[PDB]
Amino acid sequence: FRYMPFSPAGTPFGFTDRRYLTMNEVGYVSTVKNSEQYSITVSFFDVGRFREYHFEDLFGYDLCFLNEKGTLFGQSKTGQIQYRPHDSIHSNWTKIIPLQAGERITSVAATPVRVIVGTSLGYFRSFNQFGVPFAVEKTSPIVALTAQNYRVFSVHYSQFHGLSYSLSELGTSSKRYYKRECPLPMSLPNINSDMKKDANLDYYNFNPMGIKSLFFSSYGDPCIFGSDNTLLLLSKWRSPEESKWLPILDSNMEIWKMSGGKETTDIHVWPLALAYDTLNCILVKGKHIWPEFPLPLPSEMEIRMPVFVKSKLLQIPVSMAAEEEYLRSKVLSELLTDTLENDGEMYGNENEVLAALNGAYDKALLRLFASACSDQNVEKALSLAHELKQDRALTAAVKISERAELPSLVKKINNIREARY
Amino acid sequence: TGKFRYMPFSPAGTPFGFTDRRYLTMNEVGYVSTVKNSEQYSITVSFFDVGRFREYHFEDLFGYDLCFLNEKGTLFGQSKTGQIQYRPHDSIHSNWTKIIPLQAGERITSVAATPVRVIVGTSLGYFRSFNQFGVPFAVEKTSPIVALTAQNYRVFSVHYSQFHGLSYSLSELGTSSKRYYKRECPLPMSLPNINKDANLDYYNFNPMGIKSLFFSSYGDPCIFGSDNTLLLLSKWRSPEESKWLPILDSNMEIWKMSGGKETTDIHVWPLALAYDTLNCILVKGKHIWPEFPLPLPSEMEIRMPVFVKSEIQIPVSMAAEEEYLRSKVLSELLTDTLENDGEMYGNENEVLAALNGAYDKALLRLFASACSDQNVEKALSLAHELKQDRALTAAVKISERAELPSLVKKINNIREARYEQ
Amino acid sequence: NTGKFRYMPFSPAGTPFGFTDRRYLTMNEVGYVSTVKNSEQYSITVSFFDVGRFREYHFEDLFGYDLCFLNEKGTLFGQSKTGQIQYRPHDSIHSNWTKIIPLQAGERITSVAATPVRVIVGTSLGYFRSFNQFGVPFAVEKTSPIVALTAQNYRVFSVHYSQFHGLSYSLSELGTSSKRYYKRECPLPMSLPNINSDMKKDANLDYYNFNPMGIKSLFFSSYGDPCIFGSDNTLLLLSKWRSPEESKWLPILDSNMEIWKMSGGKETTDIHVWPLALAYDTLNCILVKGKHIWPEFPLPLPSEMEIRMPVFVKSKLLEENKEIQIPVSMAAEEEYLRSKVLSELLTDTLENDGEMYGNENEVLAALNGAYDKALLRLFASACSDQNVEKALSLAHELKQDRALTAAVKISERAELPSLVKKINNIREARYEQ
Amino acid sequence: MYYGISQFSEAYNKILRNSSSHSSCQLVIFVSCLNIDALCATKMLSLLFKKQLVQSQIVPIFGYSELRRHYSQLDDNINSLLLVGFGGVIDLEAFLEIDPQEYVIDTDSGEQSFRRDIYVLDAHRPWNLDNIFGSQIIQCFDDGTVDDTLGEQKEAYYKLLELDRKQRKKQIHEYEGVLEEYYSQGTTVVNSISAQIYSLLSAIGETNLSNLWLNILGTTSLDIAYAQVYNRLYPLLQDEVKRLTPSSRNSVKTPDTLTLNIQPDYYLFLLRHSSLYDSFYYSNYVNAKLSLWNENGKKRLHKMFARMGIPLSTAQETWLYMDHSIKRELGIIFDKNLDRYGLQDIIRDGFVRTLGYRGSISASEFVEALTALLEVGNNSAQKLTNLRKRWVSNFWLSWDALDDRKVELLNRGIQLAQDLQRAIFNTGVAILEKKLIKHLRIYRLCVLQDGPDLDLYRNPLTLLRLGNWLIECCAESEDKQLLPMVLASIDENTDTYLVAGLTPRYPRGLDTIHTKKPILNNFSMAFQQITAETDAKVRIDNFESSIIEIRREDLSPFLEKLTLSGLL
Repeated sequence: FRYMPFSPAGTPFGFTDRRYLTMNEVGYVSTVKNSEQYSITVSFFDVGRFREYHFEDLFGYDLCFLNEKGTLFGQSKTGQIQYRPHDSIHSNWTKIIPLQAGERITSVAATPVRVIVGTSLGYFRSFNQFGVPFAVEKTSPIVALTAQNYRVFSVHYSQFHGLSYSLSELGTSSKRYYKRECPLPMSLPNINSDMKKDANLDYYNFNPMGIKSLFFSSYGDPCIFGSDNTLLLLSKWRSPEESKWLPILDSNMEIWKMSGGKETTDIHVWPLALAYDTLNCILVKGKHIWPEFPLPLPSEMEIRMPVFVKSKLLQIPVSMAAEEEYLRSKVLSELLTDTLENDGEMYGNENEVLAALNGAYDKALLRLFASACSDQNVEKALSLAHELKQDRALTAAVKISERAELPSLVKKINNIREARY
Repeated sequence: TGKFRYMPFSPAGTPFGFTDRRYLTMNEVGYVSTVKNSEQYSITVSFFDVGRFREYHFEDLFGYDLCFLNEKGTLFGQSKTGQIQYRPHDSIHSNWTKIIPLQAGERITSVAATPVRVIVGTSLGYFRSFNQFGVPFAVEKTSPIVALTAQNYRVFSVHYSQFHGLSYSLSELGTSSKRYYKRECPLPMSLPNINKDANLDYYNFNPMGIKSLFFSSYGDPCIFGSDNTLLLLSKWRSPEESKWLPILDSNMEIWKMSGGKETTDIHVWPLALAYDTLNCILVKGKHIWPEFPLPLPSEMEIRMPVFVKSEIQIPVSMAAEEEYLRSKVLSELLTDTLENDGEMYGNENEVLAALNGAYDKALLRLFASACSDQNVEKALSLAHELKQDRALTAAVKISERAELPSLVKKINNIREARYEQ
Repeated sequence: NTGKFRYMPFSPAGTPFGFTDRRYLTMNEVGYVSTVKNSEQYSITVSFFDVGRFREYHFEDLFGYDLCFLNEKGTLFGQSKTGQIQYRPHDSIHSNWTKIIPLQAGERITSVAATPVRVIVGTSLGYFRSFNQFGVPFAVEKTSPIVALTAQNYRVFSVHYSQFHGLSYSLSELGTSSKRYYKRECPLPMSLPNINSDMKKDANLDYYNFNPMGIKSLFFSSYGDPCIFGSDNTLLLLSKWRSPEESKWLPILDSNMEIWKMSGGKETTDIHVWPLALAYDTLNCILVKGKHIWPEFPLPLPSEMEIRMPVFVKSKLLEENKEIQIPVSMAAEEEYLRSKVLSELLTDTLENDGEMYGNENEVLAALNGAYDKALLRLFASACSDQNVEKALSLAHELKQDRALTAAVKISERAELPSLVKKINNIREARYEQ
Repeated sequence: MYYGISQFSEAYNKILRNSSSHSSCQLVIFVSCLNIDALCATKMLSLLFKKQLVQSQIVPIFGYSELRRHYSQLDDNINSLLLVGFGGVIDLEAFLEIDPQEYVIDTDSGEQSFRRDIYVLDAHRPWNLDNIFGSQIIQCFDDGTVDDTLGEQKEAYYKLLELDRKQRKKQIHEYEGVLEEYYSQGTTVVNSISAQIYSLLSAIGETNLSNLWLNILGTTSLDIAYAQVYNRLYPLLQDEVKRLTPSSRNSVKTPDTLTLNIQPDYYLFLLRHSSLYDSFYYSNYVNAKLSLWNENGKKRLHKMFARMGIPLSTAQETWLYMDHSIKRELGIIFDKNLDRYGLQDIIRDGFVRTLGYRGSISASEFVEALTALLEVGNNSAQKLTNLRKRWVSNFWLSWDALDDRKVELLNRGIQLAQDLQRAIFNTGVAILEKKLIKHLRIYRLCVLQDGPDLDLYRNPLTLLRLGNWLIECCAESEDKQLLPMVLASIDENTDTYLVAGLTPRYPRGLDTIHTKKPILNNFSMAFQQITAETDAKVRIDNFESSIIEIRREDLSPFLEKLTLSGLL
């Protein structure tokens, strides 16, 4: 119930003065305690165009949020904000946020068009990159907030309404809203919140919500990660009614299975970012879940649908591995398409990668078709063949039909082929 | 504050009781009961319908805890060791067994099977769905699901939680068409906290005392709980015009049944509703649950809470008002199945016409009562809802007799407005 | 299972009995209702502010009503236990009626409301029973437990609270012949009193007993904008309430901050605000001075307060530590915000609700002139820091082109030759726009 | 019924529509002087019409002849007439020579409108059925008696009106008998006009503390002769006082606070403005219960004061300067030592109003001051008119006494009340010592032929005060059976008497079944019948019906015929 400052990909104090504030695909921030204050160190993971710079601080900002053109800082109480653009052409500035008696700042975020700071009471004050205010709003009490290039995402928690996510696209002049005050499905730690844990009590006290990262994908798809170690995503973010919640990656079983498939409890993974299943993340082994030590190389671990069953896995069987590949391709198909008709062809590989994904999707359908042929089930094969897209894949399905010792298998696929004409 | 006991629940759930006679799931087609032969569990699957649905029995060794009945199958499951038994009644569809991924703290809470898809919930907040062969098709994460009942194509997913509270969700999954109508909206069902002999056992069986989650004859979602009320959706298709109308009140209705006194041994277990015909089991005894094998559910008409405390004489002034309200609420319900679901029972038009006739008859009785009360404004208001023009002629005839010259001319003015409409 | 579970009856701007026989059932914008016990029973008295259209009346009361609600055409009375409601139109052409609500075990009426189209009665269980003006029932619905109700001419606004779903509001416009909905059970940002209810308060315990949720009123605006007032002492408006997706909860007034900045410097707590209604920056509220939050029988004059955003920063306001001085840099920005929000609110009712008094266009034009004057002042302030990009960014929101010419003059005079070309380019672009 | 309780607002709105024009003064209020209730009602109406800026004229009328003369003088522009305190027991359309055809405009369409409306406003119960039922110009402010206790009379009047063989003639006589038995009834009073107008104000919503105080004064004016009416109306005033008093009780006294309070108001005579001894001595009730008129009564009074432990020096001290020890123990002392003498009814609850620092005053004292100001505030057919002129003038003194800014006039009224009670006591002991009251089997006559200050009793109010003194004295005597009394007082200048037929009443505080039925004053019909025949220069013009002026020589034959008259 207590409210204390927190930033996306934020690390607790731990035992070392070197505390990291935020992880970004283009940079990261680490704070060092010089016995009197936290010196802000900003370093970039990008090419030499983004130049690493460090300076001396006195105010002690407890919050941070990096972007492609600047980084914002602030404090919970008397939270002066100093958004210092990375480029030297745009000079930095300092301003003091309004505050009430006992009010505290919970999180901060930055956008190319606006800058938004959250409050414990539930204020949604919005400013500009130069410090000039633009609007002040109120919602449910905020615990964290993350901003994209044109849209923002905030999570609201209260003792009555509880966890709830808000999706807003302030934009330059277009206030596109899709999900306001909507409850979020992330399961707050309950067994983990109990007063018995190893190497996690400090983080739990610092972050009772347990949320570790709130970054986005390449296409602006919000991503949720916490102490539950479940990677949440907005499947149909375009349609609020048709929106879904599919756990793209489960860290625990993935780290259980990668080593040898045996039992392990020290392979905790810190997520970094996401860009078309290229989920770069920190792979640290030990009792330091948070990157208290200097961060290792952000090696990538691709997502996997939670279709794997412990009974069937206690190596991977080949019959159902292609089923998981099918499900992953199916769930990523709309994710790749949405950019084409909404954000346009900006990466430039969307058409070819979508064609490859659809080809792999129909190939997985064909493999499951052959597997059902080994099951000697006409109805299963017909249901699987209903979803075939490529005409050549349909012809291959016809060819499999005449081979898998089944006369009725051939005629239904031939009728489907006739329907394509 | 550590209430996290999310025991598995099934429609028409029954506690174990002193004996082993416990109902897994009871539906309109048939009832499912249990008994223990000192080593395992015996599952009795019967049918109340025509002899086409023949009764069959199988030996269970896994200790099933949940069940779900369907027109084309029946599912079984257990809380711990997530396993699956959708064994269809017809032999054309082969039965399959699937292993539910079970984790620490995770437990199966509810199951739901449809002719096109089968869905199982859990206390963790997952919406795993499998195909007709048991192969997973889509897994979704929501608020912790404790109840899950589905129609042929519609599912009334109910999610509860300490940090989120009660939250209903009705969605269209279909064979291949994903449509959504209501998601994550709160529902007004009343958690039983005031409430003990034979009651504490059922409270340990289920936290919120939900009895059944049956649908209507036309697929209208319904909810029945310890408050003993039916919750129907008039404009279920329209999200902004959603309505939760109480339909029946067992506690209120049971007063005047016995002798008009306070009775506690005539408890009611409803099964289903079909056009003002609700079949309910008149269980008699200290134990609420029917220890004996389930008898024929006695039919009972719907009565929303219009009566007041101040065989039993019913005030004709308020009797016709209650019939008026019943006809009005059922008019839109009957029109719901017309433009979308069409004619399937072969009686929608006739029952609609009869309901409209009774609606205008109650209008006429109310008009007569207002005329007796000598309320010109009340009569003018009551004259704005006359459906049949012949009922309007009858209202004109009553007007010329109820000692009011202005009544006659105003009713004739409304009638002449209806003449050229 | 206690405290907030007590759905004790509440009416807008209610009052507890306290240490006397006088109690205020309701303080709408059109009048107030008071009850006094005649040593065995209550005698209701209804007064109206607009003396000239209504006439006050007092009648003997035997049921001991606990709820009231005043409209422009009639007032409705309610009861907490055995809640027999009574509706009495002011005009004698319409005859008053009484009805008995269906009461169940543990049931108690929480709030009542009326509208020239339908009359709505609340219920602790969460019922939404409604009737016509003349008492004939129309529909019975069940929702989250209703705790408060307030209705405009044709629209009804309610807040639903439950121990599991939280504070959820719902703005429904019944309409003459079209029940057009605008919100349903949506979450709201009002802060329920929790810390202040932890056995640390002086003379507030009785009021909190009277109203567990501490919500003082739910009055509308002159343009139909819902407003909320409670323990936090901040108004909550719905700017773009027409579109459900465009829901906006903007804190428009900060009572404590305004009181402090007008009190001379002291953080006075002996001043309590009892809001009645708001109409375009005109908040009518009784400012009781003393230890008792609720007013007395001689209801004081409804002194008016102006709306002010909570942009006032204490750090900036304590520049002159002790006619409290205001930082001119932030004062103009706050005036900009006020003009912006007022223009946005007026535009919503301009095309939709039409003209109301015949002067909305002129006041909107004056407000837009002040809106651009604030932009010009902020432009000059940015130019004072020699930040050409700041002034350039602020100049893109200018509305009147004459204000843009004034910005050109500011750029050409405030030691910024480089800003001249960019502001001239903006003006030349506006030539074709 | 004509105007019930629930439709007074209709009459007020009709008056506003007809005559609320700032151009002229189209409203005239006729008030009966020598009536405190009418005075308070007219003050209420004056304040109400001052709030709404309705120009009005207030005329004090003493007798029916003045009413007729003023109506003849009345212009046709005035389209609203208020008769306060009279007019409800006579055929006003016949008395004023009113024909509806000459006052009707826009007859069409089942409706009728008239160019002048007369609103009669009084409390005397013999409503003239041709006024309450058979006239549209005359509009009566009923108090609910007609709609509940005149159904039979309504049917009898309407049948005779519409009907203009043997069965028809028999039924007509049966109905005409119902009308006749309705008449031949004594004139009583059931309500107070002040309470009626306060009910109207409650309907309109103009009630305030000043209006409530005027209501209390008007009601308390009825406690001397109609104590059943006052006891009936008391709970309403008690509720209104609680309703209107502000919640800021027990606050410090400030020079602006006006407080209506319900505190023990003992039924003495000007207790707060005179000594305790003089309050007991001059009280009507104490005199009746102790017979202070004789010599032994003063000894009884002194013995009572000694018994209570109040010294005679303290008892005779002015109430303001009485020692705070005794003055704060009056309730306890009266509880201990009043039931011994039978004065338990002295203890009572009344209304006391304090205006800032000006000291308390009760409604009982205030109405005595008002009555005193009415009575003594300032060849034969001309000097009597001079008396009527002075009597009309005193109405305005009593009217100005009501204003809070004229307390120097209320104090003069208090002094006059003390002097008049002293004179009444002296004349009463003179009458009871010489045994002037001649007991009869019909009525106990008493004629004042000679003595001191006999010019006080030409005023009807002072004569009624003396009559109330005598009647209170006789009512507490068990041996004396109830019987009407007659007082006369010779006016030497005009050589005319003033016969004032009174009515008996039961002892105060004695509630029985026969007490519930009110006593009816039958002298009006007897006087009118005797005057109709045997011309005797009788002047029957008073609104108080049972008061006539008769020649000195014609008095004895008049009383002889009245004895022969069995009407009363």
